[PDB]
Amino acid sequence: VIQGQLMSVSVPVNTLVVDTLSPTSWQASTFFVRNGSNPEQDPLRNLSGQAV
Amino acid sequence: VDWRFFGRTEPKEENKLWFSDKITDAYNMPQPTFDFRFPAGRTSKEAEDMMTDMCVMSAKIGGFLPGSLPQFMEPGLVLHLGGTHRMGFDEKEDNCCVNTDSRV
Amino acid sequence: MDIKYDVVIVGSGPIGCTYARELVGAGYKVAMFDIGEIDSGLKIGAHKKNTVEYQKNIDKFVNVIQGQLMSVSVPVNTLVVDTLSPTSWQASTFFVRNGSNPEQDPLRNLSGQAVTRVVGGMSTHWTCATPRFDREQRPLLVKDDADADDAEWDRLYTKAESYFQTGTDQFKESIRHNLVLNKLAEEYKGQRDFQQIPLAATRRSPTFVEWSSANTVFDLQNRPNTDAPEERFNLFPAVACERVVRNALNSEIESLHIHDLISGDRFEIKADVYVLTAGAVHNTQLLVNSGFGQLGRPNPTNPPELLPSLGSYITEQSLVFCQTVMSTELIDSVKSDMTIRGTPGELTYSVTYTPGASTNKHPDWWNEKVKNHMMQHQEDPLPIPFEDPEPQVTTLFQPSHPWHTQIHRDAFSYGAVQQSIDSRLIVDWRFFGRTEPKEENKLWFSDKITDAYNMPQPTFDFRFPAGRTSKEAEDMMTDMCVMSAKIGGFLPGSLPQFMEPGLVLHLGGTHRMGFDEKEDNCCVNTDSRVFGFKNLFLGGCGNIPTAYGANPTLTAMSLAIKSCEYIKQNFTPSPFT
Amino acid sequence: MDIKYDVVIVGSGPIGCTYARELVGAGYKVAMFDIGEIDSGLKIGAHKKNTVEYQKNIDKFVNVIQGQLMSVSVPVNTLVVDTLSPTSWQASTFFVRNGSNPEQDPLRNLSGQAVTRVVGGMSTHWTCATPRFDREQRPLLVKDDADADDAEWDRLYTKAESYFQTGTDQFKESIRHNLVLNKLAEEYKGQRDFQQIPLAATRRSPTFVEWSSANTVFDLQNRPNTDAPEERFNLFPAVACERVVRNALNSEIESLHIHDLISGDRFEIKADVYVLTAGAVHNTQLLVNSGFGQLGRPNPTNPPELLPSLGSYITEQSLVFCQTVMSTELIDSVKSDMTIRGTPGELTYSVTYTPGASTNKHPDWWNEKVKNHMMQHQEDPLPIPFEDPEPQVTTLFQPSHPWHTQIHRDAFSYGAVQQSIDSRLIVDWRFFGRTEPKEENKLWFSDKITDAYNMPQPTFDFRFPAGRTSKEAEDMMTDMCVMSAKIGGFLPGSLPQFMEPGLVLHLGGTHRMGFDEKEDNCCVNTDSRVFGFKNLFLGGCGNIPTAYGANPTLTAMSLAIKSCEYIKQNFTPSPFT
Ligand SMILES: *Cc1cc2c(cc1C)nc1c(=O)[nH]c(=O)nc-1n2C[C@H](O)[C@H](O)[C@H](O)COP(=O)(O)OP(=O)(O)OC[C@H]1O[C@@H](n2cnc3c(N)ncnc32)[C@H](O)[C@@H]1O
Ligand SMILES: *Cc1cc2c(cc1C)nc1c(=O)[nH]c(=O)nc-1n2C[C@H](O)[C@H](O)[C@H](O)COP(=O)(O)OP(=O)(O)OC[C@H]1O[C@@H](n2cnc3c(N)ncnc32)[C@H](O)[C@@H]1O
Repeated sequence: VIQGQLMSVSVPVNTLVVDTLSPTSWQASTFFVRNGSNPEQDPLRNLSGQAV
Repeated sequence: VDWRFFGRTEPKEENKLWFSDKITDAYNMPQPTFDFRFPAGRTSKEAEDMMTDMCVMSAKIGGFLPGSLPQFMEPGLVLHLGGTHRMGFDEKEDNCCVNTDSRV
Repeated sequence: MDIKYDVVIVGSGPIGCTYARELVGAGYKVAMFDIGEIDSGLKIGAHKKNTVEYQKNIDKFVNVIQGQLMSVSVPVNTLVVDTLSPTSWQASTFFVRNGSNPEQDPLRNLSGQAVTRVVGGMSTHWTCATPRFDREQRPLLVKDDADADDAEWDRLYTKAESYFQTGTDQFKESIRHNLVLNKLAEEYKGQRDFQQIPLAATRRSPTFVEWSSANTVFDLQNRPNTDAPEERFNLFPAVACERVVRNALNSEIESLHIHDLISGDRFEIKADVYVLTAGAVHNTQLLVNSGFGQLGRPNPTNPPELLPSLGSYITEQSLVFCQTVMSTELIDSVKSDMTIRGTPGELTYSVTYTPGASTNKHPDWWNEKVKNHMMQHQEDPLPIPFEDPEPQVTTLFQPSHPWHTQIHRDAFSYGAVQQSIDSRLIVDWRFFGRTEPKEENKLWFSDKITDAYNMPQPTFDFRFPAGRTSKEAEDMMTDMCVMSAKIGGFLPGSLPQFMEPGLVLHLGGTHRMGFDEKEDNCCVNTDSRVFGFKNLFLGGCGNIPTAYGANPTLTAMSLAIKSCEYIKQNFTPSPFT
Repeated sequence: MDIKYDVVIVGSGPIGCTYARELVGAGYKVAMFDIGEIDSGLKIGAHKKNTVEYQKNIDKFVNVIQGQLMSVSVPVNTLVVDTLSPTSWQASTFFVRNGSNPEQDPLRNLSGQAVTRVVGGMSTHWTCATPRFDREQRPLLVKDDADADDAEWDRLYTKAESYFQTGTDQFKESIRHNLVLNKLAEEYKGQRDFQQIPLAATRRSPTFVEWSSANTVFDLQNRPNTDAPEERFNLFPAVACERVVRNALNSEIESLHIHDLISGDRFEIKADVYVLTAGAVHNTQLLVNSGFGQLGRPNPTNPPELLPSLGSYITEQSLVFCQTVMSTELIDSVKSDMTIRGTPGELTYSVTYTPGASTNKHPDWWNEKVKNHMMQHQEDPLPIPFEDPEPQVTTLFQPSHPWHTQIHRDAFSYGAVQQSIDSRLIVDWRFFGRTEPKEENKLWFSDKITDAYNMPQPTFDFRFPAGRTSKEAEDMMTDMCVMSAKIGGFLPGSLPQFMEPGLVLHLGGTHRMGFDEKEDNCCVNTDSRVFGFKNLFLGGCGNIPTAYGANPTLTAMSLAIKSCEYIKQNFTPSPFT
């Protein structure tokens, strides 16, 4: 219940590597802004656990 | 038994909450961005001394549960943010936003 | 250490040992250098699996494999660790650390790609699958004469198989093997052929297989010796070879610069003939460090003076993997010749079959094993003997399924949360696709960043090519899903998936072969001779210029055999002392 | 093979090699048998970490170790997998499978306990820490004379230290080592003393350390040879020793029954002297299989004829573990003597210091290393050189802190979530607690279930004794949390934790030593002679009867040296034929 109503304030751009996609799948050539990421955010100067 | 220790953070001018002039959140509002580091000196020192204290104290009750070993939580998971619009007596001398009647 | 040799071979894997076997045998004075050390026992460069302990504890050999795989190129790490103590030193950037390569784009890598520096190279740990390539996968050796090209490949393959001790009958008395093979043969009756994976291996007993390696090809002992009093060979382990020195005309190699890693010092070693068999990656690194191709980030504005195709058109295979848990119908079929009376555990319990009956679905050897296990182990609920050897099944590459298949039990991938399931139920599935050679797919070497041996850091610029390569990969994955369902369902934790690029370790095309340097965009001819150079040869998967699905080693060895024939015809062995 | 030996030694670990060094050197005709095979290159029994490749890729050796640790007792798996395809075969019970031991209570186990089957034993992979036990941890060799007991232990330890090549200077010029050492010295000034871990090793160069092994003690080459022409030794690898035969009176050993694993044949070997050095677990196994102690599940109602304490009073240490990330404070102190002009990356950038200046905090050699690193690698944010050797710090066991400590970088434990942090920052902490011998803590061997070598399956019945052992273990965990915080905070993924029981691999007391078989509930005397038996000797950690925290190998070796003194006094070498 708690997790279902804590929305993250500021989530950095995701840079996890996923290299086991099928060759056939659409694949990014950059770590572009997606899934609600905030491109302004320095991931090492964040309160990543902060939520509203 | 759960053990939680909360340490205090020295208020620093460089630690900031700001808002983007380009990126917006799900309500079309200027998106919040943090520029935050636990201050060096007392905050950092107290924070490690606090870890030790928990480790010492909890041992009088039992050993740690596997899976829940002593750790620092992600910054902000505690959800006790303060000082974003702080109170003081005087706007310039106390670097603040409201007086003691919470008036801007 | 001697000053002058007839032949000098860089690297002691199975390709390097092919050269040594031919040239030492023909009376050349041969020196061989390896950067790695004598490792796996008194038989030098032998298979590490050939111990009693590993064949009794097959789950543990994965650790041996992982222990000699060193990642080729590891991007800068950008994982966020934000639960450190405030007191801990933390940098403010994802700086270059821990052997990372800052030249490597993480989205265009072969992150699974790895190297092995030990005497015997990767043949101390490999799976020993040695299939032949059919026409559609192999380079031409003779132009415009399919039949002569066939006869030449057959001749080389026959020789290579003989050096490696390749056979197809080591698993003929395995229940699990024949169970799976027979089922798949039936299911694809009139559509696909199934057989045992050709394995470089010899059975010694029903519980022990002597797996082949570099040692099988050439035993790596110094000569002259008691059993070979007229041969000359020296192996120098822990010697990093750093470059071949070109003459000013680029017509011949003048020496080999080495670095002895025990003593610390460096030498110039002289030979009539120089052979590079340091692997697809390290052959190329040595060549680039020697002035071939182009150092640094590629740029077509300043095209290299030598071997412009070096490090281009690199191929690596797509690999899909899963494991299955044998079906009820298949396990029940193991005892279909048995008459069973009473309950296990009771005094009255009886399991029999009629030996040599026309109506028996299984041979006498199978039924006898099953009967004995069921009688002697009545607590056990499975009809498969505890000591039954693993399955080793393939349906080889064909135009209507252009992928290699392995349906087997690999030493690699052992894991233990799904080890709640009886190992007798488990079968591995590995499908390998082929990859079109494309100019943009490159292996190149940093002009600033060095590896752990002070050499130019390897960097990949690789993506699986759109078109046929990508389509065939998706069709393959589907094919494995369809085929494996015939045997059983997926084992949880080992669900169908693409493996990380390069983890298959079948890299080819880094120094590819062809008839003509310009027209075939290549680095060596069909004698494996570097274009322009009289006395420099390259061996290994790096020569293979085509899109191939099967394991390449045997094909590489065949090419090395042909290269030695050229050497034997064009260079004179020195007089014995 | 051969007929008759003076001395026969079972096991080629460092303890077996101690008996070989003494006895072969004293003129005895010695044969040694090991169930495992030659595994570490041309130097028989050597440390597998002594290759250039592993000292450059220290992260990979963890695999080598894991690859030769076979779990002693694995309980029946009851993990539930319910997401199998309905089509897959599934059993309706958690039946005995995959090598599980059904005798094993999963809650009274040493799950982490494991054994190595290779020539050289566990010394082919061990960490090499060899500290002495003080009085409180060690068995008495002399009654009622603490100064004579001290002198005897000092004499034996000194000889053992010489065979193992023990020293405390191999890491003296590491900045990380001294960074840590000096900080803890300062923090605990006048309470605890800190030093380098005593290590069986010899430094070969700034980057290479020759770790000691069995090979260091005895080279294991067959004698007679060129360098030992009047010595007689034969090593026989891949021979499972199965039984020692007791004579009618239970006063002597008549023979040893072996199983050659290559041929499959079994043999009866005769000698004057029989030495069992097969490890704490397999010594017991072999003895129980030979009619000593009691076969099968324990029952008091029918006590054993011989050696009733065999396999009781077993001890294993508690082990807590974490890793830390160096504090900002300590990192900054590394460069405190530097003056910095200009910006890094420019030709104008200048890092200097003043040699011999009294205000300097660090010696000249330290400042020279920092300066050169900072000048040569200006894009690096850390002042510690890339090639700087790991820390090797300990505060030895004392009454006020009765645990052994290692503050260091171990091969074991290398992960991949947390390799985001520069390795120069990371330090390992391992505290080892002592365990009181209790009769109810047991190693016993199944009368029905067998192992991979068809021997009685080992089973543990072990829990950490209540009282002092438990209290000390928790105080120890606290001690590590308090101490480690002086250096840095915990590394995420490597938080303070107890390790799986038996992972530390320091099992002792399985065939324990004492003066009197009845009064001291023991199996061997102080010459390691089995009571009642003139010519049977046991060597290894199983002899140690005490609660001990420190690494036991040096102590067991000291015991074997004492034991060889008795043998030399009581058996005549056969004449050199
Ligand atoms: C790791 C592996 C490989 C493998 C496999 C399974 C595993 C786990 N399964 C295979 C299979 O079923 N069928 C097959 O055909 N191949 C399979 N492989 C790969 C196979 O082992 C390799 O294709 C083959 O071993 C390559 O042979 P090659 O002789 O060309 O090269 P190598 O084995 O990598 O050894 C090269 C030697 O060179 C030494 N070296 C490297 N650099 C230098 C320098 N600079 N100086 C001196 N020596 C050098 C390396 O030490 C190595 O020994
Ligand atoms: C694995 C390990 C061990 C270790 C360590 C770190 C690791 C990763 N760190 C240590 C340390 O820092 N300090 C220390 O004192 N010890 C440390 N250890 C443990 C140490 O390696 C062992 O205590 C030591 O090696 C034991 O010596 P020992 O000679 O008594 O026993 P062994 O090494 O286990 O060798 C036994 C040999 O006997 C053979 N064998 C077993 N059964 C049979 C039978 N039936 N027949 C014939 N031979 C047999 C085994 O093959 C083995 O070679």
